Amino acid sequence: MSEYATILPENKINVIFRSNNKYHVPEFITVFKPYEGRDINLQVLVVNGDNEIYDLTKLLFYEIYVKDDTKYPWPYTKTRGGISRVFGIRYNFDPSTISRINIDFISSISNQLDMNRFNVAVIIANRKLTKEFHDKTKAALIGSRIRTQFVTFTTLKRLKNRKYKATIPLPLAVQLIAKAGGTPWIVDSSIYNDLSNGMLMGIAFARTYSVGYFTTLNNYYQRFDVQPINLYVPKEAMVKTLESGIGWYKNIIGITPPLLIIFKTSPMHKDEKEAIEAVLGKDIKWVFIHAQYNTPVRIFGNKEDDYKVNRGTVIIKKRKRWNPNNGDYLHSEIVITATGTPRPITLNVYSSFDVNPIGVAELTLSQIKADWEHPDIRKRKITVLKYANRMAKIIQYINNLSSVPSVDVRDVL
Amino acid sequence: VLESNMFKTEQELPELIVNCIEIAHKVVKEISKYGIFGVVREKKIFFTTVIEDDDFLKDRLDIKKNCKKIIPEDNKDYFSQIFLNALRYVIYQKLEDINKDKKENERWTINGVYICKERYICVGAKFTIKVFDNKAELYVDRKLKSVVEPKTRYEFIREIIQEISGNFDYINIKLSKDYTVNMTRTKLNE
Repeated sequence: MSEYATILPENKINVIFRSNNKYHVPEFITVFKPYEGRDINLQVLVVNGDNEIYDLTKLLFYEIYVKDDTKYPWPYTKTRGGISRVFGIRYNFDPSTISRINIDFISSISNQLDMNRFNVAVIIANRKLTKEFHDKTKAALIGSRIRTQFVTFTTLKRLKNRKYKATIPLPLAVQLIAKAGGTPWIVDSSIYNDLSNGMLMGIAFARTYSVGYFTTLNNYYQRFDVQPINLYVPKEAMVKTLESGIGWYKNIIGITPPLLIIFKTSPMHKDEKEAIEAVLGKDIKWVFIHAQYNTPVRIFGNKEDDYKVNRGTVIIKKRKRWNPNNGDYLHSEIVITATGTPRPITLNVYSSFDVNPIGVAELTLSQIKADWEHPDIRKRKITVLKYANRMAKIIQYINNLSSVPSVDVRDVL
Repeated sequence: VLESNMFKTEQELPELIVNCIEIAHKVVKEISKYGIFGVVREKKIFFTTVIEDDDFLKDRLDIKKNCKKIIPEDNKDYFSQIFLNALRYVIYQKLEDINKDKKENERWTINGVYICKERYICVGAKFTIKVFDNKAELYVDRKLKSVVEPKTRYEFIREIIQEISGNFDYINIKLSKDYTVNMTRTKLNE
C-alpha cells in the first residue's frame, strides 16, 4: 500500500557488547558489560560548592562507584558496589584528592588537570557554569589525554531523592566509560540489509562551516570533516567532504562504501543532489534523510480504549511521483510515532534506488539507540545528527581546525 | 485499522487555474472573508475565487483572468496558501451558524488557520496544509494559545470538524466555481 501503518519493535534493532552479546536495550551495558572497555582514572574538581555538595560528591564518586560496602543497586542485572565490579573495568578514584576550586574557569580547571595520572576529569559546578563552560572546555582540551565530564550540583542533589539516586549513576558511568577510551556498544550492522558496508555521515552547520560527522555502519569508526561555506551544503563543499569521507572509509576499510546514508534537518537541496551524484556518480547507492523531531500527524486509537495507539507505530507513505532517472528522488515519508524515543520523527527519504521505508525507520531507531548517551531519556536523538551538532557547537572554540580529522567522538561526547 | 487527524484528497490535484493581479499580505487575509483566496508572490497576488460576478470581484478588490495554470506539486507554497484562505472562508461562513445558541465565552473565532474555541490562554483547533505527491493533506490538532488524553483530543477535533462540515469524515474546501478540494479523513490501514 502507498500509505499505511506498521509496528517496528526495538527487538529487531540491537547493540553489541563483549563477546558479541546482543540486546536491543542499551541500558543493559550493565549486564553484558561495555563492548570494548578501558581503565578509568578519575579526577573530580568541585567548583564553588558548599559542604553538602562535597559530601554528595564523595557519595557519588567514592561510595557508589568504589566502596563495595555501600551496596548500591544498579538498573539491570545488578550485584552491588560500583564501577569496578558490574562493568569489569579498572575504576580508580581517591576521595582525598578531590580538588576545591574557588572560581578564568577554564584556566582554573586546567591548572588542576594532571594528564599523566588521570584519563578522565569530572568537573562539578552549578548549572550556570556547566552551561557557559561545557563546550568551551571540551574544545580547549582537544588532543589532551584527559577528557572532561561535567556534572551539575542539581544532579548530585537528586542523589538524595531515592528514585533519582537509582537512575542517575548509570548515565554517568556509561559516559565515564566512553570518555576513558571505551566503547559502550556498537550498532548491529546487520540492520543495514533490510534497507534493500557504507557510511552514515550526519550534516550539521557551525554557525560558517558545514560539519560532516562520518561513521561506519556500526559506529565503531568516526571522523569529523569541517568544510567552510562561502540550510544546505554548497556543491563544492559537499563534493570536498564526500571525497574526504570516502578517502577515510577506504583507508579504514579498504574499499569505497557501496552505500552512503546521509542525515540532515532540512530537505535535500539541488546542490547537494548534484554533488552526491558527481562524487558518487552512478555506482554507489545513496540514501538521504531529512529528519524532523515534530509531525502534524496525530494518530488515534479505537474506542474500546481511550484512543491509545501502541508505541512503535510507524506511518509509511511512499511518494508515487518518484523516478531517479530524471532528477526526481524524494522516495517516501516515514512518521515514527513515539512516547523509547521522547519525540516523534518525520523522515523525508531521498534515494537513487527503491529504498525500503521501514528500512530507513530501522536505520533511525538503531541510530537512536547507537548513542552512548541513550540512558537519560531526555537526550535521546539520532546519533549522527546529534554529534554532528555537538561538533558544530564546539567548532566555534577550536582554533586550529586542521586537527578536526583527528578529533574523536569522545572529545565532544 | 487506525484513525488520524488527516483529511486528504483521494486523487491528484487537478491543475489550478488562477487569476492574478499586481501590486498585500494583509489584503489576502481580509479578502478571504468574501471568497477571494490568494497567495502573494513575485509582488503579485495569484488568486482563485467563488464570486461569479466580475463587477463585484473588482469592487471587492486589472484582473488577469485565468492568467496562470499552477501545478501544486511544483508550486506547493502557492496551493497551500490558496487552500488556507479558502478554508478560512469556509469557517467564516459557518461561524454565524455555529455561534447561534452558545454562551458569549463559548463562541468560536479565528486568530495556518486557528479556531480559538474555549478561552480562559485559549484552547482551539489548528489547521495545517501540506502538498505531497501532488495531493493536499489537511491536519487538525488541538492546540493552546496542554498535555491531554488522546480522547480529549479526538473528541475536540470531532467537534470542530462536525461544526464546520457537518460530518467528521470529510470536508470540502471550495477554491473557485470549477475547483473544489474534497478531503476525506484517512484511516491508515495497518
